[PDB]
Amino acid sequence: QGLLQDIEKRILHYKQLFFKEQNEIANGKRSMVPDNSIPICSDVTKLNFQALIDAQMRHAGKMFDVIMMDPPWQLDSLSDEKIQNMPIQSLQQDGFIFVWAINAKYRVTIKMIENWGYKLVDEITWVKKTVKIAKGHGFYLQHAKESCLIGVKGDVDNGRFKKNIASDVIFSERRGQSQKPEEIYQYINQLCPNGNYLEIFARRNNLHDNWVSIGNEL
Amino acid sequence: PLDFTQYAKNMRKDLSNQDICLEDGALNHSYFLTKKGQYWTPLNQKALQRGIELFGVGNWKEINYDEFSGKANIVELELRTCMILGINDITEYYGKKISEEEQEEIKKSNIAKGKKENKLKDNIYQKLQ
Ligand SMILES: C[S@@+](CC[C@H](N)C(=O)[O-])C[C@H]1O[C@@H](n2cnc3c(N)ncnc32)[C@H](O)[C@@H]1O
Repeated sequence: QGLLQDIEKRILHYKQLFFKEQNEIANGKRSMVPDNSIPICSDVTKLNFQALIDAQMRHAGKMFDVIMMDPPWQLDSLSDEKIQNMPIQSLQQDGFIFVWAINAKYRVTIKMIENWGYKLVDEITWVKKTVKIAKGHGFYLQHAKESCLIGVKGDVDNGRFKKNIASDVIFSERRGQSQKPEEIYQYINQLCPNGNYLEIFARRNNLHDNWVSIGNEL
Repeated sequence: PLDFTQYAKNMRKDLSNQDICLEDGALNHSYFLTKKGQYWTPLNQKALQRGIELFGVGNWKEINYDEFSGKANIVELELRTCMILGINDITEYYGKKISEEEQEEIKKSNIAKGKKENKLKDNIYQKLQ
């Protein structure tokens, strides 16, 4: 293979990328992260939500117009009871909530939001384009989509939230999964623009402007 | 009528973990360009510089215990040590205990040398083999 010199060549070449990246970082290399996101790395079991409530009330008049969820249902394996127990009720007072329900937990999710005081009103459908179908092995029917359950509480009569703006159906590719479609945040914009948002169990991919993001991998 | 820039910064300070945001409130992109729990704190940067002074270069098992109590990858250490000495081959320096005072001197000597030699890439001197 004549491959001692080979291996010595990949090493000196690889180190210069490190010596390059760390210097650009020192020179202000930007992140993909937008500059207005508020990432928080915590464990929702160990996190104190009064700190988030005090701080948001403090620097904002308001509370959250939208909440997004993608719970780590155990089938990162968070106890079912534990998720139900998060004080979501206190995090938001008037507005919408979004939560992604895998087929296994669709009924449980509905029970969950209803428990937290929301009224189920709508569901987003995300089909997974081959690029145009999705093959997933259902127990009873194959799965070509996951769904976003939408609950509402309070006065949305305000112009703050705009009705009849957005779709039920999203058509994105199965980017990098487990990863949701970006055009969720586009839809949330349409539904309520320039608003205070919250995402729980977020990942670095999720971070967007205006969004408070909580996830243990941030 | 709300400024989300300020809002983020204020929120970020109270809520955001230390390494996420700067002391002024804004978020530091250094954190987000390094995966997971791999970001390199300026506080353990002085720890590598302190271990080269006490134990010497290539002593990483020796220096791993003291200043990086369990894990930093020893590949990383030798990679940052060639950052400290301004050279991409750190072979020459191995086993020598080098003061922070010296390290700084070596770095400005290898960098000026490589710039005259025109063998400087990314503020690191490229050593021939
Ligand atoms: C369904 S995934 C997130 C996928 C996300 N919807 C997306 O858009 O990619 C599960 C997420 O829950 C987070 N998570 C798991 N256990 C957690 C815990 N105890 N506290 C906070 N976050 C947790 C993990 O970081 C993981 O990112």
